[PDB]
Amino acid sequence: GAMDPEFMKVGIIGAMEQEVALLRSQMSNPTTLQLGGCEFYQGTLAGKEVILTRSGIGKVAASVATSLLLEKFAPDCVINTGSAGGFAQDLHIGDVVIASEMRFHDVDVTAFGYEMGQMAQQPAAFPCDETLIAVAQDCKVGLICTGDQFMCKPDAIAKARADFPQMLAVEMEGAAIGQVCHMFKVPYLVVRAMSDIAGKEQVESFDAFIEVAGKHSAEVIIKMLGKL
Amino acid sequence: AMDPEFMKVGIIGAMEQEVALLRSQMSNPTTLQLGGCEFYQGTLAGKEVILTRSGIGKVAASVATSLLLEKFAPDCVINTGSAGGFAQDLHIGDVVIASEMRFHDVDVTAFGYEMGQMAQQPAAFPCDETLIAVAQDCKVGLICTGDQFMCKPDAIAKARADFPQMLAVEMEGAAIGQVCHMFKVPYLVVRAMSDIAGKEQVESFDAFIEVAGKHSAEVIIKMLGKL
Ligand SMILES: Nc1ncnc2[nH]cnc12
Ligand SMILES: Nc1ncnc2[nH]cnc12
Repeated sequence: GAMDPEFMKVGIIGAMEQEVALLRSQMSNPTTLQLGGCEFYQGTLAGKEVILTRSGIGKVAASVATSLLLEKFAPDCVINTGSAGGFAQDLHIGDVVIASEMRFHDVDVTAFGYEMGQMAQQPAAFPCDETLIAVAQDCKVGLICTGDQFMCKPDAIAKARADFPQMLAVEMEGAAIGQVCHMFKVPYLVVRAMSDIAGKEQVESFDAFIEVAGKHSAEVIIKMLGKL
Repeated sequence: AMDPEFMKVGIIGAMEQEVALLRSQMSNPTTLQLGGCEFYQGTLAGKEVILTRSGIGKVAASVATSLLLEKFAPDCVINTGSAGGFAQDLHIGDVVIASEMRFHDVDVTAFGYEMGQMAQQPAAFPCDETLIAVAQDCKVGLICTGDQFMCKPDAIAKARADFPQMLAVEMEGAAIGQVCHMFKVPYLVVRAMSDIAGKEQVESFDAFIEVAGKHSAEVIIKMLGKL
């Protein structure tokens, strides 16, 4: 809207090909840069200058990709798109969650008095940018947690639910992207779509619906770009 | 020559206590602040080095290592610092040279990967065999990495059962190894023990982090004379 800040160069990150393929196919003559085991596609998409990033899976790869995206291309914000596992009551496959904030669910330095999920020298949560959140809303909103585990065992899900009763979904990169953006002081947002639901044949669900999750998340991003 | 030479050496430590001696023996270092990390360039014990203060944990170490590699392109990366000891005959102040790094907290085994193996990565990140030999001339084996301070009994027991040959744990080594794998750069992790599994690890850590970080860094300084 008129009173909102502007974002002239948009960085977009997805972990897997299934999460970036559609977005890439809608870019105009994209340049490709291979670096650090990641890929960066530079060009125009839905009327915006963007750098689309295929990061690889997990906290470390996401961190590499985001570091290089920021240091080499300096976008004005970062949007993470992709798939996630649903925890909240009324989530179904393909449903979209917009993160108001990211936390790590597997970080534990509580022995030194940090909150569960809080990394030393870091805030306990990484809030997504107030403008980006509202733009996504205009196109559920809440906490998504990140960890380097694919969560499908009853004990793991129960513990995560106990540590984070308000967690709506789980995935493997969003809070790493948020921490890197915090360290560079760059606005970010995470949008994810459910490829599987906690407790419900999650391996087979993920294999079957990763592509529809990646698609629904990417469609949201395309509409967001239309409004930035 | 035909010698296995590393001309520009990256060195990375998580905390001020792990890098302070190294920096203090550098000849008029230049300082750069980027991505929440610090990079000091200069000469040290005769060698061209970039010393990096990364911060704690996998994400911070990954940022630090990826910036170090892309902006400075060292010929090898050596990680130094403190760790928690699991091996039977390990004690406060003992040094461990990593043969390879693994993650103890990564679990995508539902998709067929080994325990500790992240999807799209190798199960383990072997340290460069030349760097290992140099370090030895100045225990050798597996160190595991996770984003947790391992002191609760059930967590120590799970890690021991998952990785029976794990000698020690810390919070950055395998991330550094993964980034170096992603960039194809040789690396090595060297740690000194600030605490031992099962033995008042919080108080031990606070009391021994300074001297353990110094001990590890002193190995590194020895190494740089022979590289
Ligand atoms: N169940 C799950 N756990 C972790 N990351 C996921 N991404 C999609 N589904 C997931
Ligand atoms: N017990 C421990 N767990 C994790 N990282 C450590 N670094 C030093 N001691 C440690």
